[PDB]
Amino acid sequence: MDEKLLKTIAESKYLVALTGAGVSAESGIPTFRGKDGLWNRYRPEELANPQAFAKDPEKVWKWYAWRMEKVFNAQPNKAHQAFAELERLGVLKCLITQNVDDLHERAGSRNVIHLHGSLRVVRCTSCNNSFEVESAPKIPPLPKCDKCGSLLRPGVVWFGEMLPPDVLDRAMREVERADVIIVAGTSAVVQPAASLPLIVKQRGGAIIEINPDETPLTPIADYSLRGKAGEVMDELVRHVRKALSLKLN
Ligand SMILES: Nc1ncnc2c1ncn2[C@@H]1O[C@H](COP(=O)(O)OP(=O)(O)OC[C@H]2O[C@H](O)[C@H](O)[C@@H]2O)[C@@H](O)[C@H]1O
Ligand SMILES: [Zn+2]
Repeated sequence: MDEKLLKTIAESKYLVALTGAGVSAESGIPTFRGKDGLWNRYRPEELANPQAFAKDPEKVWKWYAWRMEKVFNAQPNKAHQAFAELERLGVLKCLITQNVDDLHERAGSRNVIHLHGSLRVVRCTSCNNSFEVESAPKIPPLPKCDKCGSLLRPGVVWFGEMLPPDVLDRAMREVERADVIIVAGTSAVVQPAASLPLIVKQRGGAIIEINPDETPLTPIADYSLRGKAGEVMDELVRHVRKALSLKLN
């Protein structure tokens, strides 16, 4: 939290952010990897891939319905609140997230790109049709599409599946013009999301990493803050807001 970092943020021309599961950990939602990560307790091979869904849609749906309830009942934390505020202040231009929760939105963030989909969305496996839900469905029975008599599935991106072209292209455009990118709460291993911060660096921008652990991105991060996103972002945005308020205008 040195003056150099604060200056980089407060004076940025087009700051964007990329967030991962770590930004929602302080909301009581576990992450995917690490200590008590979901992929350490559960097997992604039976829950997060098209083959697993086709093999046992009931098992996959029961798990996602559980995750949905957990997310819908959770509250945004200080990190989510801080990103929303950084956007309100006119500093953060776009928030790109790998998270399938809607905590960024519930905290007030407006320009959000969901690279991996959302637990709020459910769609048909047959016809190209989707819609959002207010609460989690009960499983069984299997959620069915009332547009062609087929199965509905969680509107999230599974391993091996292609991220929607329009979504990734938009995110790509955002990082192509960003001069600063805050990368918070992500392990930087899952592609193509992990490649986004590299674009910023290759084009001449700065990377500000926020994570209690070091990651594959750490070596090229201009700044790498070892701490929880809630604490770090709250302090960072408060200092940025203060700095901006001091400007003679
Ligand atoms: N309070 C916290 N504040 C900031 N970061 C934290 C916090 N707590 C944990 N982290 C960090 O969050 C990171 C989470 O890494 P992942 O669990 O791999 O989450 P993510 O990078 O978003 O996963 C990417 C993708 O893979 C999953 O299969 C899924 O599709 C997901 O979107 C870890 O590096 C971890 O150290
Ligand atoms: Zn359908």
